Amino acid sequence: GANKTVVVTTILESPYVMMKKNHEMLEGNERYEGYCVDLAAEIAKHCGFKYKLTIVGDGKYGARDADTKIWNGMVGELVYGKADIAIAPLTITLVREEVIDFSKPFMSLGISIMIKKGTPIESAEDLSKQTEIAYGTLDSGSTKEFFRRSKIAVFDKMWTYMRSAEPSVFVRTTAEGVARVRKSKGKYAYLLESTMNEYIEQRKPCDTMKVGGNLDSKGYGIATPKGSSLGNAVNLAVLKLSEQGLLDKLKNKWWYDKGECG
Amino acid sequence: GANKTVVVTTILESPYVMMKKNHEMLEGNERYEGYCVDLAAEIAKHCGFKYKLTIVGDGKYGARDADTKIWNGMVGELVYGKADIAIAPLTITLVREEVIDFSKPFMSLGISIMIKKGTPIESAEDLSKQTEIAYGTLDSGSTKEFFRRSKIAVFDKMWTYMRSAEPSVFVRTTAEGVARVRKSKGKYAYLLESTMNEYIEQRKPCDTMKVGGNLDSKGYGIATPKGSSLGNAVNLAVLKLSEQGLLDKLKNKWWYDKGECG
Ligand SMILES: Cc1cc2c(cc1S(=O)(=O)N1CCN(C)CC1)S(=O)(=O)N[C@@H](C1CCCC1)C2
Ligand SMILES: Cc1cc2c(cc1S(=O)(=O)N1CCN(C)CC1)S(=O)(=O)N[C@@H](C1CCCC1)C2
Ligand SMILES: N[C@@H](CCC(=O)O)C(=O)O
Ligand SMILES: N[C@@H](CCC(=O)O)C(=O)O
Repeated sequence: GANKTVVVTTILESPYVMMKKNHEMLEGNERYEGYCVDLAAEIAKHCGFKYKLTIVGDGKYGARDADTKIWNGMVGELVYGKADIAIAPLTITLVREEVIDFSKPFMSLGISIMIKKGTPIESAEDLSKQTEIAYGTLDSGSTKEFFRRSKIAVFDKMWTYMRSAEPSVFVRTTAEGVARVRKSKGKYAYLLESTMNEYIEQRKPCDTMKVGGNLDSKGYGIATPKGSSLGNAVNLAVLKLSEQGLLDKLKNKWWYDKGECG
Repeated sequence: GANKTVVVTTILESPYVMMKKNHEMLEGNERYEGYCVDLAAEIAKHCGFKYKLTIVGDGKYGARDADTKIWNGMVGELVYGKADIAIAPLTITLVREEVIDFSKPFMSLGISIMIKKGTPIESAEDLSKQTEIAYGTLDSGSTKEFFRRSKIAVFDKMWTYMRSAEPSVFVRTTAEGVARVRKSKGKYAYLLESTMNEYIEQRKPCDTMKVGGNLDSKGYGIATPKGSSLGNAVNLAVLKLSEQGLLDKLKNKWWYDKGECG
């Protein structure tokens, strides 16, 4: 059958996909910039398809409801046929692999801690052993699910606190979490992926930092629906771009070449 | 059809697979220890198969001859039907993906520099700009192929020197390379994967070290022949073990918990 424009789901998450300053006078894919916008263009070229970037309707990564088994976020879009591919900082997880396919990873990450500078916290164990400083994670993402299922005493203890914390310690978007750290006088710390932590650490006002080692070792993959023709070509594209140096170049472009903190 | 014992190809490469001290009085899989021996046991359990570890006959990772298109090493064993799966520090590369399947990566690495302590070399550029200190790579592996195809001025310059260097700067095994660094009075440096470099840095006599940043960002994958039933189960096994913490535990076990250099 004839080639058709591929519907790409992605998420507004800096510096992966961001609105261009002048987006109001732009159309289509041209409205957007970032690592994943650059990566989509390269994947598309190698795979030989035309594509339309579409921001995920519900603004979520993807979680399955325990009772209903319904998926939301970008994972849901793939599962229910509203997108052909997800090119986003979407973490490869076993439960997600039940319902979608992931490419080999194009970027590594692990769960990490973001503090406001000066906060007397160096580690997850530190957080777990006190109550003065609140802490949380993003809703409907892999970090929250990590804590929910972890067996580890410290993380299990963190999860027991976070799940019942009031007011809620969970946030709707990464930017909300970062804003919360910045304005809570060191009484909130944020659990988020090292990639996003390390990005924000080099953004003005330069008042946050990453502390501790990463809690785990994971990757982002390009996701396609089960049985999609596209998966094979996508996986070869990722390997090619890795070997060409493109993944390294794009990481440096969007994290460090553009860093605002000296 | 009935389950059959799975023939696993692997390679004697420390600390992935090593002979046990008392191997002469042991049989079968019990002759061996290391990261990949531990990983094979876990993969097998999750995938529900019985297996036989078999050291690759020609002692090589895998390279394709330019003229004949024949494959050697573990890749060859999979290609020609002499093994069902490779569980080894086998690097995921696009050319290898032509003829075998790789799982998602279970360990990260990049090409790095090993020096004898005291050698006035901090980087690949350093090596490229002088002739007093010789340098090389392992034959029939991904590091040599990296230099052979690289476009980068420094690496292209390194490749031009290495390919014509006399006496040969290439080595038959990693241990030969390490031994060569140790006994060449700082006049040989060795290009090898960060994983193996970082292992040897914590081995007596503690006379080597890693210098510079990694030249690339790659991973090891479990490899199966094209069309193997096993690939799907293997990929889910890797994701499960990642999420359980097993990959982190085994890395720490074989690299750092056992370090000999304080
Ligand atoms: C540039 C890059 C390439 C690859 C990865 C991560 C990265 S990284 O952006 O996470 N990179 C930045 C520089 N170093 C910190 C290494 C990690 S990855 O480990 O997830 N996957 C690799 C290979 C792609 C096929 C599987 C392994 C490419
Ligand atoms: C423990 C570990 C787990 C995984 C990787 C690497 C590693 S690591 O041994 O290379 N690890 C050691 C500790 N840190 C240095 C992070 C890297 S990986 O990036 O190659 N692959 C991940 C996920 C497995 C599915 C794809 C991503 C698991
Ligand atoms: N990368 C995560 C979202 C961020 C997070 O959970 O910290 C995901 O795919 O769910
Ligand atoms: N891991 C490499 C071997 C070691 C090297 O080339 O440095 C491979 O699969 O070829």
